Parts: sequence; structure tokens; C-alpha cells
Amino acid sequence: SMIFKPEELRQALMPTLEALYRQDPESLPFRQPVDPQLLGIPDYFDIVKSPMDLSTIKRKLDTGQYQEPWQYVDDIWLMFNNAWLYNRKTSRVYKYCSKLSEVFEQEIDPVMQSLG
Ligand SMILES: CCc1c(C(=O)NCc2c(O)ccc3cccc(O)c23)[nH]c(C)c1C(C)=O
Repeated sequence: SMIFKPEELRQALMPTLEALYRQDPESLPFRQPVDPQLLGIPDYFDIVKSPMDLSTIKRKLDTGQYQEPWQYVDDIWLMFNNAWLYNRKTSRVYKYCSKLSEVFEQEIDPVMQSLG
């Protein structure tokens, strides 16, 4: 497979993460890991087996933990899928998740094309 350097991936992908951080208030529940004790949802880790959030993804981009860009896409999707799984379909966080996913779908496609 074709190699991707960490600096190359950060430069290309960080603007798509920025697009999510720019969604205010919609990104706010996603900017830090879910804390089930604080949020009063003790069953969270029983339902969501692989937690993910924007701060974790940003750290991985910053430190160079992605070898290829689809690994980043996978983490973004994991974050969305967790929220759609756990939260009720009429809930604020479910709706915020849907908004972030719409933004991501629009931003990510030209970026992935350029990476090749
Ligand atoms: C519903 C708890 C939850 C949060 C969260 O952090 N809620 C608290 C929150 C904020 O941390 C910041 C702004 C909020 C603005 C509105 C409603 C909220 O609740 C907000 N984030 C995720 C991914 C979940 C679940 C379970 O999937």
C-alpha cells in the first residue's frame, strides 16, 4: 500500500475535524469522552463498547497514530454510530450527531479524493 506520513494526514484531515468543531452547539457533547458518572447514565459502557470522541481523534491526528486516512474516517463514524446507538432518536444528542454527520459527509469526500 501507498505510505502516508503523519504530517501529510494531519494537514489533509484536520480541516474536516475543524468543520465538526465549528458546529456550535452541535459538537459540544462530542468534544470530550462521555463520562457516565457525571452524566448519570450508568449503562453507557454496557451499550457502547468502543467509546470515541473528537478529543481522542484530534490527539491521534496530532501525534500521528493514523497510518492511512480511512482509519480516521473509521473513528469519526465510530463516534457517530455510538451516539445513534445509545441516545433516543428524538433526543438532542442524537439530532446533534446527525448534524455533525451531514457536515462530515460533505467535507470528507474532496479530501479523500486528494489523498488518493
Ligand atoms: C447525553 C450524554 C452525552 C454527551 C454529553 O456530553 N452531553 C452533555 C452535553 C455537553 O457535554 C455539552 C453540551 C451539551 C449541550 C446540550 C445537551 C447536552 O447533553 C450537552 N455526549 C454524548 C456523546 C452523550 C451520549 C450518551 O451519547
